[PDB]
Amino acid sequence: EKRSKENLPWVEKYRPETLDEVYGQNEVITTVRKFVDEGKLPHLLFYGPPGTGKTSTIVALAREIYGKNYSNMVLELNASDDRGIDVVRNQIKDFASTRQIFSKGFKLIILDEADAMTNAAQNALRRVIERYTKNTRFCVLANYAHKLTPALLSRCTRFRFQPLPQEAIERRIANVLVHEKLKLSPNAEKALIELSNGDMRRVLNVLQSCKATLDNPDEDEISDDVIYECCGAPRPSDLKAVLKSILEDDWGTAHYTLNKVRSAKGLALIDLIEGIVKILEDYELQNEETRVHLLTKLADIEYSISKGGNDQIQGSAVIGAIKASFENET
Amino acid sequence: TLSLQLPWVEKYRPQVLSDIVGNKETIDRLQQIAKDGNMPHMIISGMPGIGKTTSVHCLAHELLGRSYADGVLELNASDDRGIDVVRNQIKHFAQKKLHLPPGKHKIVILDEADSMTAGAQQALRRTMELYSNSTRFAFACNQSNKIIEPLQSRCAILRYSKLSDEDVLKRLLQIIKLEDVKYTNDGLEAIIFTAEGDMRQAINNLQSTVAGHGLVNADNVFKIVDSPHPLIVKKMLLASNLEDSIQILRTDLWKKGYSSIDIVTTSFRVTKNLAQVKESVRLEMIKEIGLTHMRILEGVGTYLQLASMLAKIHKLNN
Amino acid sequence: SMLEAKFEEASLFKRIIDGFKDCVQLVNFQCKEDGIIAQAVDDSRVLLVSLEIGVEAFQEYRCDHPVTLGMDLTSLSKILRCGNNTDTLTLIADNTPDSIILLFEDTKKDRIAEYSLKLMDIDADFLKIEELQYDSTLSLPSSEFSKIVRDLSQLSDSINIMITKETIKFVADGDIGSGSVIIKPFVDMEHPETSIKLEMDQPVDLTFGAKYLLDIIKGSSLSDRVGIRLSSEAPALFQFDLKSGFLQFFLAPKFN
Amino acid sequence: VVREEDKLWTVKYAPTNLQQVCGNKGSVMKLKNWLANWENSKKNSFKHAGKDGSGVFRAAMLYGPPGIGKTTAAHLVAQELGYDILEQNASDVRSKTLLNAGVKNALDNMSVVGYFKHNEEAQNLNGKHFVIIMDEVDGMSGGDRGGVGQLAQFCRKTSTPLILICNERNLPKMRPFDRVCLDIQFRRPDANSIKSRLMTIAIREKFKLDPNVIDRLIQTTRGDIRQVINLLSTISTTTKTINHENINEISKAWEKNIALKPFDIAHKMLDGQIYSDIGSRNFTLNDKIALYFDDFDFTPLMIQENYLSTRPSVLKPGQSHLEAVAEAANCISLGDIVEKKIRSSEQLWSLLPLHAVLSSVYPASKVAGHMAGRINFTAWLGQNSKSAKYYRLLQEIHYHTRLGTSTDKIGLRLDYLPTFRKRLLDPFLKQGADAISSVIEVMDDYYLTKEDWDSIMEFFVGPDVTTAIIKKIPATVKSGFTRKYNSMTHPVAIYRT
DNA sequence: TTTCGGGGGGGCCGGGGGG
DNA sequence: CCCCCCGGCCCCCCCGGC
DNA sequence: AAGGGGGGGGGG
DNA sequence: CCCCCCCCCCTTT
Ligand SMILES: Nc1ncnc2c1ncn2[C@@H]1O[C@H](COP(=O)(O)OP(=O)(O)OP(O)(O)=S)[C@@H](O)[C@H]1O
Ligand SMILES: Nc1ncnc2c1ncn2[C@@H]1O[C@H](COP(=O)(O)OP(=O)(O)OP(O)(O)=S)[C@@H](O)[C@H]1O
Ligand SMILES: Nc1ncnc2c1ncn2[C@@H]1O[C@H](COP(=O)(O)OP(=O)(O)OP(O)(O)=S)[C@@H](O)[C@H]1O
Ligand SMILES: [Mg+2]
Ligand SMILES: [Mg+2]
Ligand SMILES: [Mg+2]
Repeated sequence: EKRSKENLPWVEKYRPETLDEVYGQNEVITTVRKFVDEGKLPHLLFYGPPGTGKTSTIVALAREIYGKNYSNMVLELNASDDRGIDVVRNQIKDFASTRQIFSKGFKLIILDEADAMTNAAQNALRRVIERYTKNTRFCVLANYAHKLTPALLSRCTRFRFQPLPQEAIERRIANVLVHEKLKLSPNAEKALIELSNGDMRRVLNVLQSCKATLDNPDEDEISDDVIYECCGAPRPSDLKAVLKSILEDDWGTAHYTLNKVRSAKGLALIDLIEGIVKILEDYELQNEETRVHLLTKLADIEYSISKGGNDQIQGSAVIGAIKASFENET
Repeated sequence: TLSLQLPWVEKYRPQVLSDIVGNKETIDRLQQIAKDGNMPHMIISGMPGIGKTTSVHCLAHELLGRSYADGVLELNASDDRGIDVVRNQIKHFAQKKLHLPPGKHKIVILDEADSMTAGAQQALRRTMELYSNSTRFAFACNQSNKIIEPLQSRCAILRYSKLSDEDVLKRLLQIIKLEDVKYTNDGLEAIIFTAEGDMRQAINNLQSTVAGHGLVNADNVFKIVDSPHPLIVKKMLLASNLEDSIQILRTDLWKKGYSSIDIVTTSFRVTKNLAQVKESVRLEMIKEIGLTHMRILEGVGTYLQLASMLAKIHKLNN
Repeated sequence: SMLEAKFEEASLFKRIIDGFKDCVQLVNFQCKEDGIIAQAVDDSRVLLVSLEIGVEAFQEYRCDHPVTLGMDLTSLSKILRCGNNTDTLTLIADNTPDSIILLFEDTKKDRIAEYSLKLMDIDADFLKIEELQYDSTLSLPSSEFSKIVRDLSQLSDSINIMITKETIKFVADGDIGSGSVIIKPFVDMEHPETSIKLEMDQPVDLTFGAKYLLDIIKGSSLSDRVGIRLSSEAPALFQFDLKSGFLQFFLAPKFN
Repeated sequence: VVREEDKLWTVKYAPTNLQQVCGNKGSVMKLKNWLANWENSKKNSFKHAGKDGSGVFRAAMLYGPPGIGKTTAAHLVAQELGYDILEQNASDVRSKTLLNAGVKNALDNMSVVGYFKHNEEAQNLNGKHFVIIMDEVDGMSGGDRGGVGQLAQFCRKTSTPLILICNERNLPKMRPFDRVCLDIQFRRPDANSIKSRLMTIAIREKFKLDPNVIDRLIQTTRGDIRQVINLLSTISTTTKTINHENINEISKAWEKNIALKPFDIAHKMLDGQIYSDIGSRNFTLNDKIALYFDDFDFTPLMIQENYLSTRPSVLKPGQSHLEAVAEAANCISLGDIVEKKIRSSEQLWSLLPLHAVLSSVYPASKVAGHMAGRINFTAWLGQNSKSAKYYRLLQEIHYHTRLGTSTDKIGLRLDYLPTFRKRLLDPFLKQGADAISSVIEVMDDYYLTKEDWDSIMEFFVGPDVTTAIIKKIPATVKSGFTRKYNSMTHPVAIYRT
């Protein structure tokens, strides 16, 4: 790096360095800690969604096992490096079949993002894993299990990284606010947790943007308004007003209300659709046809938006779809 | 801390043909071959973690005794197995002269032979035929169709079947006794249920438990081992009401971190293997799932798309 | 060790092997109390190489019982290249042999290099090379024969040898015209090694391939003269004598 | 030195005489007659073919399914006529260079081993000759570059008998051997032709084998004697009686899995039985997808070609044949879209299963039944190649006339070419040879050539086909046109095209 | 047929070493 | 000064699901 | 239970 | 020599 850690992005500045700084994965952390503390570490397969703490957890485990010099005692390969069949045959096999250089110990191989590896390399890895189990252990990190061959999955103990629970996110936010001299309101925290969807990267990035938005961060508190302004996301009141107008007003009034709400803050139609879908998920409809039509038409509109198209026509389509679906309640 | 302990899968790998559970007829045939020698060219096929490599290695060791080092040539996917290798090294090994008891032969073990290319398989044919008086070939594979027909004609087919629940329980109990592991019947039931007939996964999960929680009960097993998501997807697809399907999708799949691509692929497989539903209905559901999969691959991997897919499936099944 | 044969210098065995390593792949050595007799047949089954090394060519030769050894010449040459020409080379083989030991020992530096070569299983039986009354028995210097063969091969892929009264013709009729070389029985006293003799019984005319002759003439380094025995319809015999023993090539003639 | 009870049964009971061979008697006799009379054909230079017609070929090509006795038959024929065998196989590098430097010399050479082995033998005229056997010619992978062509030349130019063996005679790679060898076909021997051999083996090896179940065993291995002998050897180790009780389990365990060819895939996929409830229970959707994957590059084409030529037996109440055909066509279009997605820059091969359903399984299920006529190979490939050729010709014509016209190639095809014909073809049909100069002038005005003339005349369809019109033109007029064009200089639009 | 990427196998070319 | 060994590009061809 | 061609057991 | 089952094998870049 350059200069100091203060120049790093918050997603990187707050990367856990020890297993005690990994939040929201208590079962996995406890199990792996017990494994290492008793010398019974098996081959590991960390499967999970983005930004849950898999790379951080494995790096912290390697640091704990080997200390600061872990970087020179492990073989880390990711999608940014070439991992073809020749690489598996030569480099990985040589590393697994040879003793350490700097200090005595067992060999650790971290195949991060193993779901991006070819099937031939995965097949070649099977006997490498099986034959050198005495002195080497393999850890593979994945986001998609369907890309891993069944043979490789059979050889690894699986640990699932769940989406981060809300309390872990609050604890991390509290730590960040203790480090960065910042004030956050409860509504702002609630909105941040709601929009994060269990990703810590989103939490940290949005918090950094919110702090940058404040005029005087020392004596200015981040509010829900700041979060919605920086993220450009609809406020709950706007979504409720749009839904109420759509479900209780005439076509002209609904069109006017949607246009006004979108123009006031420059909101995107896709965010409005997501919010309305979330709101309607909790609705108790008396007919399954209403829900079926809502889901199908809204999915079609979202797919159409993903490819571009006319925005006004898409908004009118959303209004008409909601009206037609709710006309089935009678 | 820096001294690893051997995993139970390797520590308790059967070293004799009598310690292998499942496929009783084939195992007894291998024992008879070992006792009487005259091993033929053979191809052992099956699905992961049932005891193919273990069986081949045990047979070779028992047959060749102390001559294992010189009489066995082992090659697998981790080793180069191109046409040049087959023509030079394998041919030299077959042509080699070695002194063995009257009923023994040199053995070539091509593990994971399905990965070999067609040219190498073609080159192996006359080498197998001409030197059978001193060399024998044992292939182990997961998919027999990958091996060309001429090679299959020259070998004896041994298609291993999946281990029954009883065999898995027997081996697990033997391991528990040899390890003095505290357990309950429900814990073993959960371990076998999650194993899905895979001995390796069963032993790995049994070690993970005890290694992390001491007592092997259903609870402790399920705090680390997750119930197979194919069964959850099957329950989601067969739910009577759309609300139940959406609830299962939200609680058991989406909130657990499973990706949309994984969910849609599993839905495709499960629908393909739903014998209780009419074929035409399954085809329509597969068409809808394929539409959703194509949308997901483009980048729209949202919960809304999966909900719409479930809604269309329910529309079809009504 | 039943079989123990010591060559004072490894150079001799290396030259012998190199003499017939570019034409055959597998060799069968029979070692008996009288020495070593080796036989080889090429892949095309056209050229047959025979080698005889008597007990006079070894400093110490011991053979309790006859032994047979099948050797691949690629591996043998590779191993022989690892020993210097100034070391003594011991070939060792025991009862019920699976491999042969090559020991390169040098007393100047007290350096011993031991290699083990695994033997090949050859089921081919020793072809009976029974004495044949060859019609013509010519002999001429190795250098001259090598020069003539190499010059003629550049023009045609087949060389026709005709032996008539005081006439030895090597025609190379092929794509590049048709060149011939004619030599007469000649005797010299200052340098008898450059003499050509002819001992025909009947006129002879045989056609042979260029590749086989090119391979055969590669043994000129081991002899000063080459003896060619020919018959009306039979394989030719190209014999190169040694200090103690011989190296013979039997080439099947082309049709008509 | 090798104990009898330490050999594979396929070696202990291998045929020793040509009579011991089971089945394919006609092919064996044909090969024996061909090799026996090879010397006479050589004396006649292979010009006077005999009654059998084998006297014109100097080489033979044995082909058939695996494990039927091709190699054994060839070796026994070679040894029965007192020839010397020179064998090569897929285990030996057989590239162009090695073949030229190897067997080529022996193609017209004597056998030293034969001479030294049959020197004392009397009346062995063939003992000094070579019989070159080229086994596993079809198994020539990339490691043998040019081997097929060199072997074809050897077949067309040889001095001793040469026998080639392959398993798939219909593959395109074997095209060069079309008419340069005598093709000898080996068919799957029937059970009756091998029952005595099985009885002898069972009696010698001391295990009971019921004659009734032999046919089931042959069906299990699909006529592979090597496979059935191996099955008997493997089962006899623990089971001492192959009776009707255990036949089903043994057959199900050892049954082969041969990938069906495109015609068989099309015939089976369009069968109406498998789509019924019971038939669905036996033949499952997974089985249908695997059947598609047996050949995933030709199955959709075959289905699209043959789905209009059946008599459906799965029509829904009130549904007509035409409605089912329309639904199948709609699904085929969707499958084509999916295929376009698969082979795009994204390389979405994970959609291969879905494609299988949309292109093959669903339309077939919609029009499944009995074939109304012969199954036809796809016509799309030839039409595609013809369209590509015509598009290339159109591009050349357009870029030759690009400096005079104002349009794209499509506009040239749709608008200009009719007027060009009226100014290039009609004049020859009215004033005969007086139009020549005028026509040439038009060509000179657009940098056209004679080849462009023919290509343009080859585009029109419907009522404007010129083939008969051009054919009916007097030969003198065409000759004069050619002479006039060849006796004058013309401009060049593009230099070094 | 074929819009990338990977993998395998063969043919040259040429640097370096040896005589 | 010339010949031979053997590393590296360079090119061509063929899969790609469970 | 697709249409057409080729080959070997049995009858003639 | 002729005829008839009985089945197999090929259509196909
Ligand atoms: N459990 C966690 N505890 C604390 N911070 C976390 C946690 N998970 C993610 N983060 C934060 O987000 C950043 C990225 O975490 P990562 O370990 O890279 O997640 P990841 O699951 O490995 O990402 P993928 O799967 O390759 S997209 C870390 O530097 C942390 O600052
Ligand atoms: N029948 C069995 N009996 C006892 N243990 C078994 C058995 N099968 C598998 N195992 C155990 O699982 C471990 C791995 O078995 P393997 O022989 O490698 O399975 P496999 O079928 O060869 O795996 P693939 O096909 O290469 S993925 C062994 O060391 C055994 O400890
Ligand atoms: N007609 C037959 N009669 C008796 N035994 C046979 C017959 N055909 C094959 N076999 C047996 O199977 C063994 C091997 O048969 P081969 O002739 O070598 O195989 P193939 O017919 O050439 O087929 P491929 O292309 O090599 S798999 C023989 O030694 C016999 O023991
Ligand atoms: Mg990561
Ligand atoms: Mg295995
Ligand atoms: Mg064969």
